[PDB]
Amino acid sequence: LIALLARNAAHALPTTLGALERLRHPRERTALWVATDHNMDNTSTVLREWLVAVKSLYHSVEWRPAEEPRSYPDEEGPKHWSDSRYEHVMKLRQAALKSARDMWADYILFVDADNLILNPDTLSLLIAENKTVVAPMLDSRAAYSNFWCGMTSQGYYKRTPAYIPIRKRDRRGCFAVPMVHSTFLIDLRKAASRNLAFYPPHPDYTWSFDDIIVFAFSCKQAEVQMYVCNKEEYGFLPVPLRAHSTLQDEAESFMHVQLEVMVKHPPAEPSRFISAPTKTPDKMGFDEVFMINLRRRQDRRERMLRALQAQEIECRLVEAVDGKAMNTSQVEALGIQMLPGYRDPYHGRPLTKGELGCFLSHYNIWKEVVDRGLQKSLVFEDDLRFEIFFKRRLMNLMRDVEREGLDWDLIYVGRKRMQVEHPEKAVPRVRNLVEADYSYWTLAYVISLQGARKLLAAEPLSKMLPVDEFLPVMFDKHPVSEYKAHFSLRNLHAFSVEPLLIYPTHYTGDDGYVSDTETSVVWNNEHVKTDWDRAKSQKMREQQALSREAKNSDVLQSPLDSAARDEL
Amino acid sequence: PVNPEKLLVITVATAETEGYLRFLRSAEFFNYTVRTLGLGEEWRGGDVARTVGGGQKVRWLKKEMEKYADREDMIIMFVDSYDVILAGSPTELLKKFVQSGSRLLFSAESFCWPEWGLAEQYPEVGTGKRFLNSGGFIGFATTIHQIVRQWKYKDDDDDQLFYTRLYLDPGLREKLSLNLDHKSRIFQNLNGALDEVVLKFDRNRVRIRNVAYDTLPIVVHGNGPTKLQLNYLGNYVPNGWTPEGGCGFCNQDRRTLPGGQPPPRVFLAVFVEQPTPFLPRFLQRLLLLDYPPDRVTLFLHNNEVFHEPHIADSWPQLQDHFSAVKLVGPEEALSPGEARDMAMDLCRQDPECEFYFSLDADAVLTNLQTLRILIEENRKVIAPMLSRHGKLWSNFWGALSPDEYYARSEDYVELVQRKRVGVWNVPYISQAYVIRGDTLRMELPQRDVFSGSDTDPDMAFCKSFRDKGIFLHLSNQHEFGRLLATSRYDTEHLHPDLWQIFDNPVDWKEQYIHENYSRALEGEGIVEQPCPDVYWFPLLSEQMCDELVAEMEHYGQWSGGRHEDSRLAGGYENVPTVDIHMKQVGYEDQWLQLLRTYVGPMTESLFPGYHTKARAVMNFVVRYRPDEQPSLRPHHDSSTFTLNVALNHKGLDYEGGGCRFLRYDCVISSPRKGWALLHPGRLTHYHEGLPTTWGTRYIMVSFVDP
Amino acid sequence: AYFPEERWSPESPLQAPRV
Ligand SMILES: O=c1ccn([C@@H]2O[C@H](COP(=O)(O)OP(=O)(O)O)[C@@H](O)[C@H]2O)c(=O)[nH]1
Ligand SMILES: *[C@@H]1O[C@H](CO)[C@@H](O)[C@H](O)[C@H]1NC(C)=O
Ligand SMILES: O=C(O)CCC(=O)C(=O)O
Ligand SMILES: [Fe+2]
Ligand SMILES: [Mn+2]
Repeated sequence: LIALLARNAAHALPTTLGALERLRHPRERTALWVATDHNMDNTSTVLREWLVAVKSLYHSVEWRPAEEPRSYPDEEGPKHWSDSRYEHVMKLRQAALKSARDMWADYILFVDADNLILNPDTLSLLIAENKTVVAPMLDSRAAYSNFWCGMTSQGYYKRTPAYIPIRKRDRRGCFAVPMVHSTFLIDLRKAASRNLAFYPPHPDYTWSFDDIIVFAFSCKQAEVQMYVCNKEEYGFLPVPLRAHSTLQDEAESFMHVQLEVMVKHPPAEPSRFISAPTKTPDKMGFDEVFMINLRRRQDRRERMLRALQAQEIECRLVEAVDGKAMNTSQVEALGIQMLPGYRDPYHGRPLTKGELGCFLSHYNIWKEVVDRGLQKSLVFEDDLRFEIFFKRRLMNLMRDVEREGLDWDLIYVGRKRMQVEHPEKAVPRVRNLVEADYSYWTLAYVISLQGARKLLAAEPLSKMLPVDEFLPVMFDKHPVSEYKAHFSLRNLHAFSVEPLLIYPTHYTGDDGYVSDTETSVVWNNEHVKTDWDRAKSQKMREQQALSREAKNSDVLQSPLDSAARDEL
Repeated sequence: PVNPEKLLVITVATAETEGYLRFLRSAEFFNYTVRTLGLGEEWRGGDVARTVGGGQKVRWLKKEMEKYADREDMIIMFVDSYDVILAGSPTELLKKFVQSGSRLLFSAESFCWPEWGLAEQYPEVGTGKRFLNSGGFIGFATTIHQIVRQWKYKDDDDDQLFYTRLYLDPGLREKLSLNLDHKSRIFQNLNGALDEVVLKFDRNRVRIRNVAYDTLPIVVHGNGPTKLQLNYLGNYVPNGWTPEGGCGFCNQDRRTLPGGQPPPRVFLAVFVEQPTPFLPRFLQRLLLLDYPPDRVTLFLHNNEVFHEPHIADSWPQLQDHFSAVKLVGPEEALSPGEARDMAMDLCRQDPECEFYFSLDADAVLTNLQTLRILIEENRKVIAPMLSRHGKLWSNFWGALSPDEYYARSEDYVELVQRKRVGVWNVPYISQAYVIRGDTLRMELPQRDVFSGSDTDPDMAFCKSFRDKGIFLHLSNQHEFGRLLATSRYDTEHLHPDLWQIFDNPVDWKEQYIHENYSRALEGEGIVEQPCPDVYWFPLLSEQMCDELVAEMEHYGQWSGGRHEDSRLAGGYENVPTVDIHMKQVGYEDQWLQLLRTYVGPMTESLFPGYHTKARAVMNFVVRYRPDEQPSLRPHHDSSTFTLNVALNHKGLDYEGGGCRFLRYDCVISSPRKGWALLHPGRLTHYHEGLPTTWGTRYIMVSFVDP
Repeated sequence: AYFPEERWSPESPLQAPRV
């Protein structure tokens, strides 16, 4: 009897309904006890449509719609969980338990609206352990999950020495826990399960009056150790929001969760019975949205297009010249000449065909931006990991930069901080903005018309090298002075943002690490093709090495970039 | 398939303390083969863990191995004997040692205790600990002989730095295959790894688990400033208390007072202070304990002049009873620390007292067999388990904060409400304990234990008794009593005990409420019905009546009698009486509490189907005197039913009559001193009072539900 | 509050069938 308890959940209802319908169990041996209350949105109609549509498969169904009223009287806001809200939630949960007991129904999975059971074997694998209350490990974009590791003094989360070793899937096998939120399966088969109570707190309870601990006291005081297993992946859940946020932030978090699900898995198809409220795209306040794509690889392009559609951002898709397939006859015609005495600073190779193709694509994009008179533009790659609330944060940062007034030409949106040192300088009256430094993996950069004009005036057509190496040289921050001496101008004014809005989709030496931009034929000849750098990965990930006294604390943080609860 | 007979355990203990006995029990539980060395020899070292030491152990073992200098086949393992308790069977230990495959394994530690310079010389370890600790080691006899034959130093020299210097040499380390258990597979040191251990229960045994590494150790060495936590852990692992079979080492080791000899001489003591209510009851209870009065030697140190008359009244029964009796009055100006110190000296310097048993002021031992069961326990120290009524405040603690102040353990709430039963190691006890006299004589020779510092005497006493290494047991097998509460106690009354109805309900009910009342409540007769709808049940005892009339005559102001009134809101009484209301005395609220708690159940049982919240507005006491005022005219009461309780005995103090109901031709002629009358007073029952003839009578009247 | 426990209880017997 997979019941639920939702309130204003239409932002992600279509995918959750399909995921629930995707369960591989006998539909003639299932049920539902769905209900809604204090829902200010139109979730009631969406739920009713699916309930009517799927009313034939389920052996039974019930509903107690409570759309009136849409909010609590003494409520601070939409995200405020006060005493009245907690009491109502406890009463609803206990009523669900009582209704689950009157139907001689074995097992009950009270999964909330926010959760999304992505895997198909949830109710098939979970019930195979013969447990009292078995819970599934719901992962997320961060540490926070549905498996606490121990209560310290008054139900507060205590960081046990195994939470990190557990959430990282280091060990597989059911291990007992002091609390299990969200996805519970309170099997009513066992005899001892006849004493669990939710609404009326036990007389021997002295902890707080929250709704996520009253079940723990009843579980412990009845000798039913709530095990929890993470043997196989189950799904994903959204991190909780702050106490003063709005439903739009929750919708953005759900969209980010969907995108993260699509990062390494097939996209979560929504329900067929219910419709889909598609949104209109925009340009996020920018003038152009560049996108460098490879003709041969299309799955990454399709994923990027789907992410842009989900982000409600229109894209000005572009193409790139295949450097690997390019020959000398066309290469020499463009006047592209390698830099004098230049080679790989990590391996020793002079250059690569893929590097030449990427440089040509970047030069063509810059020329198009200059010719179009584009004041600002965004250029990206075929594999990136967008951050939560990326659109709003980027728009706010761009608006603040434009309103304050500064010579911003090479603001860094994504970079690998190879400059292992103290915090960089902070420009005055700038929020989350700092002076850029030497960095690699510059797949994303928000450039301006002045910066493009300066780059065109540099005219490095006779000096070909990687873009990641030329950019630090252009900002007068290259380590080697030989490249600067070869160069002529250093008028570029670069900048960086501490809250990076992108990360590589796959790290070096990881699963699906097809280094097409790295593994390519040499600029000269065709029998020199360096394979993927196994031993000398070098540019694996600029996160572990930066886990030191990097400071970067004086940078003014934006109102965004805040989530999680007592759990992370 | 290593045979268990090839393992020998070697430990050192100069004296015999409770820790060595605990390790003995732990070793014999799994049927080990332990050899002890240095039993009775003088400790030629010094401070055990303050700065350095342990140079006698190495010389002792160097003398020891010479009998096994060539014996390759068996395997030898050395460990402390004061702060180590085994947990696993020998088979698991030998299997783990075979799995490791090295010639010598040492316990890994968090820090570098002796020296800090050589830290970088250690080989790198991924996640486990890196340094070496000399707490214990396992290896072949040939290997240990070869490694420790080179010792030639003073007996006061340190040991861990020597082992570190030996191990740090790489060539011999490769040659002798020195290895460290970095992942805590065999040895687990609690010092610095306090948060990575959790007890894992079972049916008939207990074990510990390291959640960091997911392993079950065999040997735990709670070194450093972690003696307390291993003392705590020793309560369960490995046979302490399992869910199936009750506790473990609790019921054996009993004297049972055989032989018919006079019981061992006991030095009772009392330290009345912070004036405790119900004191005279406590003194009179001091006579009924189950012990021969010739073998008890009281020592009563009072500290308040307010209690002087009570002790004065109590004294000649005490002097007539016990073999020896003494007193130290309020005039000597002695601090409680001095009093406890001189009592401890007085018994300590008398070779006749075998058991100094302290007993603070507010600890009512409702059980009268406490001394018998405690002496039968023969524990070095012991204390009965008590608790405040209807709370968690007990007379002990579970674990200590770094400030040496009250922390809260994980089993404290279980121990207070008696969900587990046995004898529990505890780091602080108070307000009752039985000390074995020998521990006074040659274990506590110094006098200044309660004084000598700014700390309170009890905590300081426990601190002093702790470092000396003597365990402090606590038993909760039976019910022993309950602690009173002296948070506030006013004394500006003739009997300030009457206001204690809120603070200590059980003892208040025991002293004041009539003894027969409960039996009348449960329904075995007693209640009389002289006339229909009129009931007679006993409510109050003589103490309450006499103290109430004493208080009222202390007030003395016998207002009332005129047909008008100022206390009444209307200002026109239906009929006036010479009365004293309870609002002016300040005793109205306690009267309402008594009405709510001790009357309501009675009336709800007597008149079934009625529910009453026991609200009263008018209530007073009336005196009938043949000259002041006569009995009342026929009238009716402005309430549903009324309470009529007498306060003095007819005949011996007054002669008269009771009430007279017109509609039933009913006469009450023999009102009882401590009984209550229940009758409706609005419509049906027209009543009048009979007139007094000689003497003086007092009557307490209340109106309930008007 | 040191060394928290893992109080272990076995699985209860299965409940009686309906009729
Ligand atoms: O009066 C004495 C004489 C000797 N020992 C011995 O000292 C050894 C080490 O003491 P502890 O275990 O207290 O050592 P730490 O590891 O705390 O230095 C114990 O095993 C005892 O055998 C002792 O504790 N007290
Ligand atoms: C209590 O009732 C018993 C009944 O047998 C009686 O003997 C005893 O005297 C009563 N106690 C009193 C009146 O204090
Ligand atoms: O005994 C009497 O005189 C009557 C007492 C009485 O009923 C009252 O005082 O209300
Ligand atoms: Fe009356
Ligand atoms: Mn030790």
